[PDB]
Amino acid sequence: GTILIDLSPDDKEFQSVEEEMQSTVREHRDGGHAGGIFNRYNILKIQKVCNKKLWERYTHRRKEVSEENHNHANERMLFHGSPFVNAIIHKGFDERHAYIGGMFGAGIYFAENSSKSNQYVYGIGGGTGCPVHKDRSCYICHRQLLFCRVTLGKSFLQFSA
Amino acid sequence: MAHSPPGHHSVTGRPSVNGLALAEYVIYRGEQAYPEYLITYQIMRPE
Ligand SMILES: O=c1[nH]c(-c2ccc(C(F)(F)F)cc2)nc2ccccc12
Ligand SMILES: [Zn+2]
Repeated sequence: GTILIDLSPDDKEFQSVEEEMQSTVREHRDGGHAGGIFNRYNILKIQKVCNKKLWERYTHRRKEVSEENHNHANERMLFHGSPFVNAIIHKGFDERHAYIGGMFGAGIYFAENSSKSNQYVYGIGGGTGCPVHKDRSCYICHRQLLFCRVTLGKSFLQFSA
Repeated sequence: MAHSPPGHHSVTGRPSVNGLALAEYVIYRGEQAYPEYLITYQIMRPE
């Protein structure tokens, strides 16, 4: 039941999503090893993901969290990069999209820096890079990220390197 | 999937070394996220 609606670059929604993508690039301590060497992106397309069933599943859970946290869902918009973006948009997030080895345990990870999610597009640590050229810094091949609505509720603060 | 720390719904990974890094977040229930935009892009070679 998923449909994808193209946003026009003239659309204010296209523009605000593009700006969050571009403005949250940073340099990475691997010197580009995982995600490539770049300061900015060439945005090719932004599509709205529309699935009624997946939306209702999110809003149901959002209300539960909110009622457990003085009516505060603590909702954010955050980036997710994954080799499984096509399965996610059709079936939703589930245990198969977890980072089993992540530093905060087996869960589904999101980033405020778009450039941090970019490091996972081709797998953990960038895998072997693009399928076509085996290049983690490929400037040719098309990449995809998700910009997601995430319910944090009461969040455990982990100070960390 | 693991569980959230008791009495919590997510984990916030606060950067404590790299002063320029923003936060990363973890959730342990798939129903706590909706993939709202699909962005297709290329990274650009710096000049
Ligand atoms: O966007 C992210 N994706 C992933 C991520 C990690 C692993 C996998 C999978 F194991 F390939 F399913 C898929 C996505 N990890 C992150 C860690 C920190 C901040 C952001 C991310
Ligand atoms: Zn390539």
